[PDB]
Amino acid sequence: PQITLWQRPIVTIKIGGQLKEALLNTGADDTVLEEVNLPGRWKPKLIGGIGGFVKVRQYDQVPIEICGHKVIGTVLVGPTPTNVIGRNLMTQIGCTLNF
Amino acid sequence: PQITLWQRPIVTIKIGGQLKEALLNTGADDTTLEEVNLPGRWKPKLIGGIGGFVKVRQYDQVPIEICGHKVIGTVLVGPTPTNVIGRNLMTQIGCTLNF
Amino acid sequence: RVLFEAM
Repeated sequence: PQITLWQRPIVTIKIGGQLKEALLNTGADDTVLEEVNLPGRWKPKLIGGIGGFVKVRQYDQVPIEICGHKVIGTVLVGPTPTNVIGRNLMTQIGCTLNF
Repeated sequence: PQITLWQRPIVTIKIGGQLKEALLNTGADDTTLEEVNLPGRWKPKLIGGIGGFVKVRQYDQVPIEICGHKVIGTVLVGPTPTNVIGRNLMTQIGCTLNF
Repeated sequence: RVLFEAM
């Protein structure tokens, strides 16, 4: 699709067998989702860093469907004010900025 | 334009008579820049909100050149870890997400 | 990084 930016670019994703809403966020390096239970192995990752760090679980090569596109990428799972699709998954879906 | 997302989408802008670098950030509602001196009237705005609010100066209808596109929009001036072009100005330059 | 918004 072509998504204009007059509203926040929130899209439906399918992950860990659930439908969720997440923000397409070109200002975010990584994808962070809360309230999802992913199978298999993970390692802790420290993110944020201003005021302190937040510890999340990093899952690699996660199958995720973003707005219809089935892709694979790293998903960080942990508390987040809003679910965020970062650049790491936007590259996978072939998402570009255009003007 | 077409900007891919393998790296952070940092672009050159011209504002207040200076050349600056800023991040095209679809996750940001507003545009926040630091270390620019803008002429004329402003009003304080409280932004952020997690852990406290940050007070910035809101300047309306600021002429700004973003990647060669001369546009007009609100610029918040205040300290920010990265200069951020938010959706408010991305709409002005006609910037969309595409996949 | 990771940047969003909110007035």
